[PDB]
Amino acid sequence: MIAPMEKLVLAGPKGRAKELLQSLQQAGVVHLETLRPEALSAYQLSPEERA
Amino acid sequence: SKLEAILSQEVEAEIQALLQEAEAKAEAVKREAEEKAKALLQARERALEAQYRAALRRAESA
Repeated sequence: MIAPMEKLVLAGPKGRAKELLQSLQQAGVVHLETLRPEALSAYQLSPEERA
Repeated sequence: SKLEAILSQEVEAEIQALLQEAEAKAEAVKREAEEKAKALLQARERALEAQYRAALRRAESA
């Protein structure tokens, strides 16, 4: 059958978001979504992080 | 929100630490200007004392 596939939205500060990204990568049970448009930034992290 | 108030408080705390450091530097600059003004006033007072001494010496010589 088709599953429910509930949507989840999370927010907070930046370093806690990096830790929660490590968490949700360890707990990889949620597919991602952009949702960039309404009053948000792009989260271009760092060129040092890019390096 | 809770994270909203935490982020606003963190930005205000960073601005307050920067303002306190800049105000400490400005008060140090004011103290240094007061010390330089005190040294200049001491130099002018020693010059006035030497001028009065030389004037009294010239008057006694005449």
